[PDB]
Amino acid sequence: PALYFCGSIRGGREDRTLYERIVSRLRRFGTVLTEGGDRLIHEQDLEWLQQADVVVAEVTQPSLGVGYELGRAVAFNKRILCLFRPQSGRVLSAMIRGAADGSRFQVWDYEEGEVEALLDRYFE
Amino acid sequence: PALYFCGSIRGGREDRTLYERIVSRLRRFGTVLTGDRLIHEQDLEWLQQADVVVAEVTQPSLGVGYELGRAVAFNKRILCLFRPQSGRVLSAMIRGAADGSRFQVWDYEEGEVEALLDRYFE
Ligand SMILES: O=P(O)(O)OC[C@H]1CN(Cc2cncc(CO)c2)C[C@@H]1O
Ligand SMILES: O=P(O)(O)OC[C@H]1CN(Cc2cncc(CO)c2)C[C@@H]1O
Repeated sequence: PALYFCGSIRGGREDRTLYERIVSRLRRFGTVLTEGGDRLIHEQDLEWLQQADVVVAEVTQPSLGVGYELGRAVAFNKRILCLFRPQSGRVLSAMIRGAADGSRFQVWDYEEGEVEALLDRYFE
Repeated sequence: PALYFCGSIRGGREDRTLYERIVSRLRRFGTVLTGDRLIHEQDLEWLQQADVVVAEVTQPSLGVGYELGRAVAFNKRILCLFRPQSGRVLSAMIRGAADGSRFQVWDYEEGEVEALLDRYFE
C-alpha cells in the first residue's frame, strides 16, 4: 500500500506534531511517498499523488495546498480519507464535507488523542 | 463568457470586501456564477460550465484549493490573484501549478485589482 499524506504547511504549521503522529502510524501500513522551485514541488508531488493507493489528509488547518491535492486526487479517482477535528471550532468547508460519498472518499470527525485508533480501523 | 469566482469563506472571511470588488468587475466581462453535497455538486456544475475560473488566493482555504484542483483537471482556464501585502507565502501547489499561459498567478496591490482584471479581459 502506497500512501500520500496531505496536511497544511504554508497555510500554517499549527498541527505539525499531529501530522508526524499521523505519518508514524501510516508507516506501519505502507510506504509514504510524501516528505521555479515551487514548480519542482508541484511536479514531484503530482507524481507521488498519481501513485498512491490511499490519499490520507488532515483537513482542520485551512490550506490551499491540501485542498488542491484533494482536487487532483478526486480527478485521479484515488481512494481518499480526510480527518477533521470539530474541537478546533472551525466548520469544514462544504467543498470538502460534500465531496464525501461514504466509501471512495470519506471524512471522519475525531478527537486528536484517538487518531492512531481510527487509523488502525481504516487500514485493516 | 461564463465566469467562476472562488474566494475564502469557511476558511476565513477577512477579504469579503475585496471579493465584492472582484465580482462587480467580473460582471462587466461576463456571466458570473457564485446540504453540503448540494453545494459541492451544484458548484462542480458551474465549475464545469465555466470558461474561466478566477480565484483570489491570498487567504488560505481548502475550498478554493479544491475548486482549483478540479478546474486544472477540467482543463479550464484559470487566473489567480495574490496579495504580497498579506505577508503570506502563497502555496507552492498554486505558484507551481502555474504555466504562465492557461494557468496564471498575478501578485497585485489591493488598489490596482480593477486595473489587473481589465488587462486580463482584453
Ligand atoms: O499549506 P500548503 O503549503 O499550502 O500545502 C501543504 C500540502 C502541499 N504539500 C506539498 C508541499 C510540500 N512542501 C512544501 C510545499 C509549499 O507549500 C508544498 C504537501 C502538503 O500536504
Ligand atoms: O472557504 P471555503 O469554504 O473553504 O471555500 C470557499 C469557496 C467554496 N465556495 C463554495 C461555497 C459556497 N457556499 C458555502 C460554502 C461553505 O464552505 C462554500 C465558493 C468559494 O469560492
